[PDB]
Amino acid sequence: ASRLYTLVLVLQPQRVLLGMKKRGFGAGRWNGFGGKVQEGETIEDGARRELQEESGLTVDALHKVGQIVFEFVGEPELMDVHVFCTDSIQGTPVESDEMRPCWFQLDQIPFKDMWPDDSYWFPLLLQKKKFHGYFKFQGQDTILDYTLREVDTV
Ligand SMILES: O=c1[nH]c(=O)c2ccccc2[nH]1
Repeated sequence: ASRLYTLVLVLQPQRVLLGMKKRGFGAGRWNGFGGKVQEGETIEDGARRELQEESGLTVDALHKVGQIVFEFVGEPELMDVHVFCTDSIQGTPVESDEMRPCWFQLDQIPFKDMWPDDSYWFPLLLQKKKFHGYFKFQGQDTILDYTLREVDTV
């Protein structure tokens, strides 16, 4: 049993937009934009909504790039995270209550202040490969086990 979440990475050939999370789950970490999917909206529409909410931005098209399932020891609900990607954005990243957006060079991606799974699956993101992931967490810092597989169909 699982719960739907979104994750949106604005990926430009020289840079990638991340946002610093100021409160709530996983605060004090750089991350993609997104959150819970609501009843009555599609997964992609939820991904867009959260992008607009957290960074101000709107996009033409969002591309499905992966799916990562997260399991936390002691929590029965799984996180079913649908990952999206886009180069073309409309507007300017501005700050919100949830996220402080900031651009990063592709050779300065701040992995040590990101969720530790990001080390594993970013290579496939940057190479424009579609993927299915699973990561079992113990607390916020410790990956007990994982799988990561390139797929053709997300
Ligand atoms: O890149 C990530 N973003 C997340 O929101 C996240 C949430 C829970 C576990 C890993 C995560 N990894």
